[PDB]
Amino acid sequence: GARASVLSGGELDKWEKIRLRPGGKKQYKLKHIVWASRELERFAVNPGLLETSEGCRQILGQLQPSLQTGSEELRSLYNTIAVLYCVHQRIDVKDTKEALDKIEEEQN
Amino acid sequence: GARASVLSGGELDKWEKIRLRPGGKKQYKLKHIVWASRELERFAVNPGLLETSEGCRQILGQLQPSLQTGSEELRSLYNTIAVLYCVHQRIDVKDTKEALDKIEEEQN
Amino acid sequence: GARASVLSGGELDKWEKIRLRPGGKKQYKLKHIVWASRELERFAVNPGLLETSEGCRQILGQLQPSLQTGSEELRSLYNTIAVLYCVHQRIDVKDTKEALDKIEEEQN
Ligand SMILES: *C(=O)CCCCCCCCCCCCC
Ligand SMILES: *C(=O)CCCCCCCCCCCCC
Ligand SMILES: *C(=O)CCCCCCCCCCCCC
Repeated sequence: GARASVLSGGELDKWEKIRLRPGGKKQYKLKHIVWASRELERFAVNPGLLETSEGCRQILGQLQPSLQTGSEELRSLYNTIAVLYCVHQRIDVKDTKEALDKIEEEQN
Repeated sequence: GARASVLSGGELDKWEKIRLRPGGKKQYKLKHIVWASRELERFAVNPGLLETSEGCRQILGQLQPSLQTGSEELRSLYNTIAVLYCVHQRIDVKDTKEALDKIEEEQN
Repeated sequence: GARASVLSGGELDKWEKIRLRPGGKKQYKLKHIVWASRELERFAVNPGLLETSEGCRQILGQLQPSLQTGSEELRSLYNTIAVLYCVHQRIDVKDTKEALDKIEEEQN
């Protein structure tokens, strides 16, 4: 029955097709979700917000003022959650860069 | 002479009568103060502010914007300091829930 | 060729003449820069901003709202970056206190 959570065309299937770099080989994996989860706890943010569009949207709001001075860890976290937001919104992005384009396009 | 800091009806005596849950058995102990202290240091906040009404009020102000997305650790910290604020204000709350009621009632 | 980075009258030479306390003996050393660097990473702030006037200015902006409730670690970090800002600006401060005077004087 496990196969119900890994349906073709579903969120996890989509996640694992998205490329890290706009013109790159490597793709998002389960370990990127696990890592994003740990990071939010270190930042005293509820990791359960990763599960929904609205939760990802609120996280991205919390993190946005910190982006400009933020370390690489912080920018990577923001980029990862932007991709998760697109997956939950069923927006068909091919890479991290398109996810960022969509998010800042939405904020307009 | 130690008994001067644990006077009947004093702050520590009151602290240790307050219940964690509105309808629960367990009560606040010294270890909850110790834990709140460690947490504020992790957040780069002066733990000495726990000693006064005004310091607890300023901490609660710093933490309030983080509550909505905050982890359980963060909410627990806020709840604990809300109870400490009530003790320092000599407001006779019976549990964490009444402390929260009083704090947000005061902010009106 | 290493001597090109430790020119007399240059930034590192100036740094290591500045006194920690307004009327004190001890002076800023390399370990204070190393420590400030680690601290910014713990705060998810890009340590590379320590390298420029503008980066130090942005860090000080990020940290300023946290100063009033901040722990000693936080105040020490702010004080150290204020001195670095003065060195990068070629402002000839003799101690931490003069650096703080200059920074808040500039913000007027
Ligand atoms: C419900 O749909 C049952 C179908 C059979 C599920 C098989 C999945 C087994 C996965 C093995 C563990 C993976 C270890 C890498
Ligand atoms: C001043 O008021 C002196 C009165 C005697 C103080 C007795 C307190 C002793 C506490 C023992 C340590 C507690 C260990 C759990
Ligand atoms: C370029 O200017 C070459 C001049 C010679 C450089 C000598 C510096 C050596 C430093 C020794 C390491 C310091 C260990 C405490």
